[PDB]
Amino acid sequence: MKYILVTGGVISGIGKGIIASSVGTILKSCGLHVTSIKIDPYINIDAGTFSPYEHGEVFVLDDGGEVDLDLGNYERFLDIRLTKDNNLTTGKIYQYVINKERKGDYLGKTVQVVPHITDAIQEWVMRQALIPVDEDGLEPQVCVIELGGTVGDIESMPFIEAFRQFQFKVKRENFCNIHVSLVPQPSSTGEQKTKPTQNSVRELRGLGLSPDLVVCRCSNPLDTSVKEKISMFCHVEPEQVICVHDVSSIYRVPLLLEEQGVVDYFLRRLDLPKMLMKWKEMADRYDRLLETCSIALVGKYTKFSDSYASVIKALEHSALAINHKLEIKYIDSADLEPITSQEEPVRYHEAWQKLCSAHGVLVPGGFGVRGTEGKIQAIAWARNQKKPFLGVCLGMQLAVVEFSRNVLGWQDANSTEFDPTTSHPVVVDMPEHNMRLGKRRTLFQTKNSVMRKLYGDADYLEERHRHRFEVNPVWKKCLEEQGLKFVGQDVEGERMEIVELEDHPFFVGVQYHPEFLSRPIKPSPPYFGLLLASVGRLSHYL
Amino acid sequence: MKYILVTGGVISGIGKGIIASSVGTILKSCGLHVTSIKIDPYINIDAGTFSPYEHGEVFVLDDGGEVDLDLGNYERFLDIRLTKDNNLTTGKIYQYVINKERKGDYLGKTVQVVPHITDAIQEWVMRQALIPVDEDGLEPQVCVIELGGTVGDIESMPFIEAFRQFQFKVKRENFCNIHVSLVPQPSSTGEQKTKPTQNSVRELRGLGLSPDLVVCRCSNPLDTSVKEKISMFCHVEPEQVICVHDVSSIYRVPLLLEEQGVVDYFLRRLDLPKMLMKWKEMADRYDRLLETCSIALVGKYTKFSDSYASVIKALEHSALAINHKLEIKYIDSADLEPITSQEEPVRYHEAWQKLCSAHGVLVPGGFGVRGTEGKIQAIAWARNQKKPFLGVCLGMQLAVVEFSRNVLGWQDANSTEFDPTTSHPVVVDMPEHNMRLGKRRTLFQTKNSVMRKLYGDADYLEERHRHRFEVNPVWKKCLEEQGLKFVGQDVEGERMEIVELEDHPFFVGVQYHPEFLSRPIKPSPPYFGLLLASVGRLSHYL
Amino acid sequence: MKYILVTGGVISGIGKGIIASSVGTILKSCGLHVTSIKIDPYINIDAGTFSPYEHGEVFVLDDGGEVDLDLGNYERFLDIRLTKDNNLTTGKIYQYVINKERKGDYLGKTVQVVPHITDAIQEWVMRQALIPVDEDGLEPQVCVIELGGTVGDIESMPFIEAFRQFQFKVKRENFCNIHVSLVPQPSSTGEQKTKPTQNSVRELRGLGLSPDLVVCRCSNPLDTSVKEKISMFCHVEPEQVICVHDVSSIYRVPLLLEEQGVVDYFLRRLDLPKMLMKWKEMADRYDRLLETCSIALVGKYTKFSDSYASVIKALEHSALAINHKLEIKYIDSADLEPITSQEEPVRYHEAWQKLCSAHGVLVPGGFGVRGTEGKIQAIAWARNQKKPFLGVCLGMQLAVVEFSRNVLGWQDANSTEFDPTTSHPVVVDMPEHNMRLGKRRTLFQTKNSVMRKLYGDADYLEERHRHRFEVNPVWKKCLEEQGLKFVGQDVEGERMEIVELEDHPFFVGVQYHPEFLSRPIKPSPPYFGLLLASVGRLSHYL
Ligand SMILES: Nc1ncnc2c1ncn2[C@@H]1O[C@H](COP(=O)(O)OP(=O)(O)NP(=O)(O)O)[C@@H](O)[C@H]1O
Ligand SMILES: Nc1ncnc2c1ncn2[C@@H]1O[C@H](COP(=O)(O)OP(=O)(O)NP(=O)(O)O)[C@@H](O)[C@H]1O
Ligand SMILES: Nc1ncnc2c1ncn2[C@@H]1O[C@H](COP(=O)(O)OP(=O)(O)NP(=O)(O)O)[C@@H](O)[C@H]1O
Ligand SMILES: O=c1ccn([C@@H]2O[C@H](COP(=O)(O)OP(=O)(O)OP(=O)(O)O)[C@@H](O)[C@H]2O)c(=O)[nH]1
Ligand SMILES: O=c1ccn([C@@H]2O[C@H](COP(=O)(O)OP(=O)(O)OP(=O)(O)O)[C@@H](O)[C@H]2O)c(=O)[nH]1
Ligand SMILES: O=c1ccn([C@@H]2O[C@H](COP(=O)(O)OP(=O)(O)OP(=O)(O)O)[C@@H](O)[C@H]2O)c(=O)[nH]1
Ligand SMILES: NC(=O)CC[C@H](N)C(=O)O
Ligand SMILES: NC(=O)CC[C@H](N)C(=O)O
Ligand SMILES: NC(=O)CC[C@H](N)C(=O)O
Ligand SMILES: [Mg+2]
Ligand SMILES: [Mg+2]
Ligand SMILES: [Mg+2]
Repeated sequence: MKYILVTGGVISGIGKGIIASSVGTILKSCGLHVTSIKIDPYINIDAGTFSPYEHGEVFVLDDGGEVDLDLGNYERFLDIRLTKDNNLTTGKIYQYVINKERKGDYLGKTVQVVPHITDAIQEWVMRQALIPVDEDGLEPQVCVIELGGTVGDIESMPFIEAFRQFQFKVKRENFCNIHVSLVPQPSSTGEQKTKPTQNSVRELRGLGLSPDLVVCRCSNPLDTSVKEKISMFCHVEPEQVICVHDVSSIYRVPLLLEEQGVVDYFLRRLDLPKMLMKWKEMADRYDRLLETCSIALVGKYTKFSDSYASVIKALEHSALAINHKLEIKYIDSADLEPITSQEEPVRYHEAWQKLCSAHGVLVPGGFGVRGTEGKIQAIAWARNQKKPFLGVCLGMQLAVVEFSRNVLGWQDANSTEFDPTTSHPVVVDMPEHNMRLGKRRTLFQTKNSVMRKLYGDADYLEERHRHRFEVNPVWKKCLEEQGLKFVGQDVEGERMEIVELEDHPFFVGVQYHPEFLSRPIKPSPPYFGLLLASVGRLSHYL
Repeated sequence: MKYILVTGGVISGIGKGIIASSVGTILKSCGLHVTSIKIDPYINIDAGTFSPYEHGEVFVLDDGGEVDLDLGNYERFLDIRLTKDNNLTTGKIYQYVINKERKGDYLGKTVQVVPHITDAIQEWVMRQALIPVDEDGLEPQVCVIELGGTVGDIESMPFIEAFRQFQFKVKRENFCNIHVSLVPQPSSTGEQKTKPTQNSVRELRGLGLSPDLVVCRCSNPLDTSVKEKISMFCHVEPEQVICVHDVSSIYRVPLLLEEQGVVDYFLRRLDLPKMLMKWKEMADRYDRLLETCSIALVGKYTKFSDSYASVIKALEHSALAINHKLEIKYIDSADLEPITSQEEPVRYHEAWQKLCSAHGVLVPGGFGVRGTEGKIQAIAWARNQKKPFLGVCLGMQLAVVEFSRNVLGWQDANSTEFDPTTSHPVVVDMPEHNMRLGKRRTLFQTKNSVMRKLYGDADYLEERHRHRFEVNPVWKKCLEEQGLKFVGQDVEGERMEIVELEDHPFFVGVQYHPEFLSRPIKPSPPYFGLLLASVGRLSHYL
Repeated sequence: MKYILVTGGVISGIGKGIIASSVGTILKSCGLHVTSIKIDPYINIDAGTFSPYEHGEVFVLDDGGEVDLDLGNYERFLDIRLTKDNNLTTGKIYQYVINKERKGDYLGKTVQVVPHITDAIQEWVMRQALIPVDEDGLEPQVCVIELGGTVGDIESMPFIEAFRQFQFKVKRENFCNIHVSLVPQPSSTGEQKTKPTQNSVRELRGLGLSPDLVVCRCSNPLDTSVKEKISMFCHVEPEQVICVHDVSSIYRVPLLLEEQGVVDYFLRRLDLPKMLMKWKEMADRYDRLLETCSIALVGKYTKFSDSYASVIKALEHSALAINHKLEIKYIDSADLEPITSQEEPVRYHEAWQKLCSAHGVLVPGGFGVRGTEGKIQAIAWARNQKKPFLGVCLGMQLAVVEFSRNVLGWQDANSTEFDPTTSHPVVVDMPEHNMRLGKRRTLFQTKNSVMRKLYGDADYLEERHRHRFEVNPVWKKCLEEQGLKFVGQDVEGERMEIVELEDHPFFVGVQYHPEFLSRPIKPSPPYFGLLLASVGRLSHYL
């Protein structure tokens, strides 16, 4: 096995997960099988409890692991299928060591941070680094470990101490460490200041790791004097300091690391034996593209961009496949609510100006009441104005509620997530009996859905879910005698998984999250359908 | 005595010297007498060896101390007269303790970093904090100590350990600590990231100082969530975290600290008993000003703004006194050289486009050959085109060389600093016999100089010098029978200190550095003369 | 060059200077030329100011360097001749870097702890490691650097940081690090506790040095479980942990390191190509010896054993050469004073019981009044009772005072060090005109001195001095017409360097310090003379 540890220097949210992914695409381009581990020093067992404002959206794996969005950056770049335990946490590690102590497996000896926690971290890294994550059952050859947080955080020190031991448990050709650090450049002075990178390398060295690369993150490229100053004080050779400046899209980061020479580094550093050309082409297309498309994103969590991270990537993959610039008009759905118009009318009219000037609309997934009435407002707009619509998870449920309120005329209709008093309870709590969570098979129930044609006319699809709630089979017929067709359903037909509306340019609900299976050269079919429909090309594609 | 220690967090060049000066103006505005110490953790005894690219320009004190430019920020804001030993260094401290050990004053005991170096730091701070630096012989009441560098630099630790002891040598009402730290905000995310400030406060706490204020330096104001996060992790009350965002001029920093409430803090923190209005007025005038003046700065050291720091402040004081915006056209003097035109013609024509479009020209001081021929080129332009001219130190010497080459016609004429082969050696090496260094008295030798009128028609002036070279008294008469009048000279008349040219709008050489005595409401008369002349108002002022 | 850095772990005064010397004898036994450097992190330039209670006695080198007593441990074991600069201090380093900055040799750049102090430490170590210190002008092959103090002392960190850089400035075969640490064993528990060694290795690793040997200092040998626990937590192989338990004499430490296997370590660790047998023989003789001799040591500084360290070694070398156990009766000379008898009579009678039961007496060197009258009391005893006497430096001066007071009858006679009012000023302040300090040549002025016979009947000897005071040539004749013969004098005959008394078994004064040239198989002739005389064998030897 080869192991690459990517450590964070001065801040988190620095791009360290794009460096870890870019290194994984460079090694993938050398023909190697690549896997990844995200270490999150937090004490949570999984991401499944998080409010989307903490660390961005919750990504879902094939096995139903609710994980950090960095597991989505690895899957997008490497086109792998990670498992629950490729996210490693101090919660998962202390729970594992604690259960192993209660079972008596430490043979009546005292269990400690060193050795016993740091041994469990090294066991876990080796155990996961051997699991096949490519499309073939081939063992990985290199494992990129990204350590979340920054060095010298108290939560991080068990992992830095575990990798301090690991770099001698394995021969030097098998372990390498990249340190990703900030080089700030304040407006008052215009010097790029290297001191925080010097202190960060000195902390990493003081915890017993020598960085094999220093990756300086800065807004614009290093001056040679600043790159030589880093070399003097960080005790690293001039070709061994990399700058990753702000690029036009993340597809230029593998190519920026290739210009800075890391491929010619890892081949001599790790005793190793064309595909960067597709990242080159994609990046050069993205820079060349010149006419816009615009999607309204009718978000609940609209405070931060990272709260819709895989959705924004699925819209960008689809826009690059249809050769358009993408303008995501971010709308806080609470501003579409008619209660906002009574007291915050400048927010109400800004949201509606954005929603009306959009070429198509996306109602993404979510949980709990806040913003729901604005999502229903935007679906009603999309029906009546005939604007192309994608409803994801919550957006399918709220399309069934909207069609109940304003097509069947059931003005009291709601999901029983949001109002459990409701008569006409058209969406219902419906758990698993083994939450419809992780990968499941959907079967098509028709030949002639536009979604069946976008999915390439196989009789099934396999897709990933979060939800707890479903379309009620007592009210299914009352929706089907009118304009909604539940084109996709589960293997037993108890659950509605895809809905399509009659006599609308494109209006689809999906119960799963298509964005998790979007890949840079292969957009998820629903997001491609919305992009095609909003530029008018969905009729030509069929 | 009261003591305020200002510490730097994440980078140096953060504005920590403007915070230390602003705190000094707030305490000055509470009617207190204020003094300052700059601690430089470097091993240099003084700034007198530095190339101006290291830590900016060399400031000169009344006593001839060559010191850091922060001693100039204190003098500009507090209008004090600091001494050589208000700059404290590890060089000065280890030399002091080493001489004290060789003299036997440590009584045959072993001398150590603790106690003996840390005791000498506390002795020195107390000794200097009692020296009168105001215009009256009044003892200071508060001493602002600024610690240069950042916390957790190996050079800084003797001083952090000395102040850890000091905060218990004096009662709590007498000692207070401000920590100035960076809060970066990367373009990729737009979160203000507080982690480096948390780590910096945790380092300062770990070295045994609790910050009484945390001053967050950021490009734009803190969100309340980010200010509350700093409070949680830095263990500091919400009103005790200050943001100092990027302001339009440094005159808004005392007022920004007043809005953020530090005056209402120090009055309760330090057991203490109108003038911010003049900083308010100056800042509001500077924002209102609307028509430009432009000075060409014919610099040697033009790579960095901080290399002409007191000169830029003297031009800004003069421009605010004549009510104009100032556009300093920074010219690297080497680009005016006719050798540049042979191989770098785009640099040559850019420099000459800047020099010709300037309303007046400043040739500032310096040392050694490089760029000298471009300074002579610009003085020749200023004579022939009749553009207003100020020559400072080197610029007076090169005005006497220029007038020799192109008015007397002595084409071989040079300073013997630059060419010791020279016939007609019009500028000569001439040391002191006690370098004409520090404050000295100049006497006027005439009634009717425009410089005597700008200096308010006293028969003498007292000004500060760096130089080693002077105008040769063997060639003085040959210049005086033509257009140069040496209007100002030393008490014995051996040295030429001011020169004025006949039949030119304003063309003056000064041998001293006027910029060191510029104060925000009182510009130095030569820089005011250049500003008045270049906008045409010097004729009206007389 | 090869370099061995010996670092101290938990306490100083651990035996780290005997490990550094023992490693030097092992490499000497492999036929290598060996040199040593003592680094003292203290700020003193030299040991010449120290009260003998700080760090023990002041050792004098051939060149007149007043240095630490570890430079004497190296000279005794390696039989080398070290120079002033083989003692390196933060005083000497900061003075060297400070003078180099004032001379401008750092080219107008800022001087720092890193690089400039840490570079000067590496320059100095390389510069001194090449100086010949053996009897031939042969370049050293290995340099043992001992770092005084303990790791993680604030004074030590410049040197740990300099050796962190040095271990990569030179190839791995050329640099090796030994860490000497305490393993305490408290009476309440009887576990040998390894935690302070784990923390000390973790501090040394955290400062960036990996210990190539861990030398555990404990009262009795490590249990194998305790040696294996050190290996687990200190990350060091079981054969790479050494115990140096308390031995019967220091001659067993090279042999204890040989049993523990360090010779078979350095030969593979440092790429290297019988004499331990003489240390084996000496140690086995010392254990076998069975009948005593006893010397009264009439000390001023008698509070601590280390205050007479080279004197105790010179007495032990002489006792091992005459095949006796040595019982040094340590007497505080102030207790022999007749003023003590008036108020502390149990101290007075204990001191006199010790002095009378001694077989011979040594009055060692010193400075200043306190204890002088007790040294005169013991010399008067030694004359009148005919007990063998050695007076060293101060003891020669006080023999000339004693013979004045009680043989010439000049009851007011004193040294002018102690009473400058004195009539008959028989000892006088007499500086050098180039202090008679370092090595000087003494010439014999006679054929038939017992000291000339003990020195092997060469017409000169070369010996090392501290003193400022001498026997007065105005009173020389008045002493020579009676029983004192000044048998040894300087090259010009102005100074008395050796004195012998007529009709006494052995009564000699020496003005130099013979103890500094004592070597384990070659005692200094005066100390051998005292040992021979006190067991009666000096008559047989002649
Ligand atoms: N070179 C770059 N230029 C511009 N944007 C970038 C660059 N690299 C990464 N980004 C974006 O910057 C943001 C931060 O990247 P990310 O990789 O998520 O940070 P991280 O440090 O890895 N966070 P954490 O998971 O909290 O430890 C992401 O939205 C990236 O897509
Ligand atoms: N709030 C502010 N907004 C914009 N510019 C500022 C602000 N405060 C200070 N500056 C300017 O920022 C630069 C850095 O200030 P300075 O006070 O010299 O940094 P410093 O940390 O004090 N440097 P050092 O002396 O090297 O320890 C100076 O040119 C200031 O004039
Ligand atoms: N193995 C041992 N057993 C018994 N005594 C010893 C042993 N090793 C050394 N000693 C003695 O212990 C004392 C301490 O040794 P020394 O080598 O002077 O300590 P150090 O740590 O080297 N001191 P410093 O010079 O202050 O950094 C000396 O008197 C040695 O002679
Ligand atoms: O990718 C990850 C994963 C997990 N974590 C975990 O979250 C903890 C907090 O790491 P943060 O990056 O959030 O630092 P902060 O909140 O203290 O300051 P900000 O810059 O964010 O304002 C980390 O110490 C780590 O345990 C991350 O930080 N990043
Ligand atoms: O105001 C001062 C005075 C002195 N110094 C002294 O200069 C040393 C270097 O402090 P720097 O601020 O120059 O840090 P750096 O050069 O290592 O990295 P950059 O951000 O500058 O690229 C400090 O450790 C301190 O000893 C300052 O830094 N600032
Ligand atoms: O051999 C030497 C030489 C010099 N020094 C210098 O003396 C300083 C003090 O080192 P000490 O060993 O004396 O420690 P301490 O006095 O603080 O506590 P004790 O165990 O001695 O009671 C050290 O930090 C170092 O600078 C030594 O300690 N040992
Ligand atoms: N992730 C989602 O959007 C789930 C949709 C709905 N709240 C549910 O929880 O069942
Ligand atoms: N500071 C200066 O400009 C000095 C001018 C000239 N070089 C001199 O040194 O004398
Ligand atoms: N070291 C000594 O004993 C010196 C002896 C005498 N005090 C002198 O100083 O001259
Ligand atoms: Mg990340
Ligand atoms: Mg400053
Ligand atoms: Mg020692």
